[PDB]
Amino acid sequence: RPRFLELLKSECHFFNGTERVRFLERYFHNQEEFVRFDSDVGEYRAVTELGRPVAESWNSQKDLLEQKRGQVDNYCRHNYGVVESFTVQRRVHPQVTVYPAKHHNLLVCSVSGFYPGSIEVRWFRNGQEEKTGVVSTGLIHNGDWTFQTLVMLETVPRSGEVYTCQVEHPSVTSPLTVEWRA
Amino acid sequence: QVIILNHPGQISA
Amino acid sequence: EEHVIIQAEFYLNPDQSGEFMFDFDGDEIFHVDMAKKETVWRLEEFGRFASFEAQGALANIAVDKANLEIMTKRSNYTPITNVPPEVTVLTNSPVELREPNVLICFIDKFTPPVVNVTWLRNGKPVTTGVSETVFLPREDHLFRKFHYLPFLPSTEDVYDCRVEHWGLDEPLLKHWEF
Ligand SMILES: *[C@@H]1O[C@H](CO)[C@@H](O)[C@H](O)[C@H]1NC(C)=O
Ligand SMILES: *[C@@H]1O[C@H](CO)[C@@H](O)[C@H](O)[C@H]1NC(C)=O
Repeated sequence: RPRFLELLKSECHFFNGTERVRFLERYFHNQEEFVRFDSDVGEYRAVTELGRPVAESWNSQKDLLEQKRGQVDNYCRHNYGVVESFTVQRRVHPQVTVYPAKHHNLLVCSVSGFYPGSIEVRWFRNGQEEKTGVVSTGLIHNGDWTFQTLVMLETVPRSGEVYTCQVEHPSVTSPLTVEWRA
Repeated sequence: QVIILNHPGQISA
Repeated sequence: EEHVIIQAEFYLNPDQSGEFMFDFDGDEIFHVDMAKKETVWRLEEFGRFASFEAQGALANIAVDKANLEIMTKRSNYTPITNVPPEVTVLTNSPVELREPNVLICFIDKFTPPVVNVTWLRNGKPVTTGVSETVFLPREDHLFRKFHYLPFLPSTEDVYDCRVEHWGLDEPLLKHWEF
């Protein structure tokens, strides 16, 4: 049978903690946003013609608008204060390991289980950074408040040389490194 | 402590 | 911008099913089990840090349902267009023989929010120890969903994440093996 979907997204955007907050209440019907309330404006605005009658009707209700105009404080800032300690301030250091991958084996640096997602992984060869000989999976979200990424060194390992994977992340004050002695 | 929810506007029929 | 908290909720007809969840920078804080009318925290510890009264979510869904019936009529009963998902199977960490790990089946970029997901190990449906997330939001308004299967690596096992969605003509199977 045909499907009909109604979606509502109430978004709270935070800039520098709760210094600047923007509240957006967005309505979607079958993937099409038709009307929204933006705290920067203070009233509902039709996104498509389908939302014109809705915005017009709701905007004539001062009581409703007054409630929505108070959400940046009563909803956004309130909730931020309630969850910030275990979300905004959540920090889980990454587990770093290096393993060879298949007559030569390229070195792969696995960086997993970390949070937040911002991270920088670099490869070094005997102290010199291999700035352009690296390929990665990019950032992978595990859907459980952790991320991971694989960073492979394209340079063929030479016996005698030392390769080091360096990881910088908000959870550590100095780079985490794993050395591989070829 | 208490997470507060935002309520949908009721579209007129 | 630095952080975003999104309260995402939906109602779907004719399935008569709805969901309600909070998202922080892409991760779920909690959702409400509509059937049990209870608050489900994504990570257990969250429940000792905050509280959410599930009933509020139920009342919201009732309103979304009412809005849906109205908007469906105003849009000439035009049905939603199916967008098939892309599926990726990966492990949460590098695989090692006698060290437990977790297989992740990531279902992405689809709508409507309805899917059948099955884990198969050597052709056997696995329903032990598995877990999954509710339908998560995307900035493009499509959905994301994760399924998990803790396992013990073995050169003798093969795995498949079988996904069904109305946007697909046949089941989509993503294979994985040590
Ligand atoms: C916002 O950030 C600026 C610069 O980082 C800082 O000076 C200001 O105190 C912050 N506002 C507050 C108090 O949240
Ligand atoms: C899930 O499986 C049931 C049983 O065959 C089927 O009726 C339903 O359409 C399936 N859902 C999807 C989206 O494929």
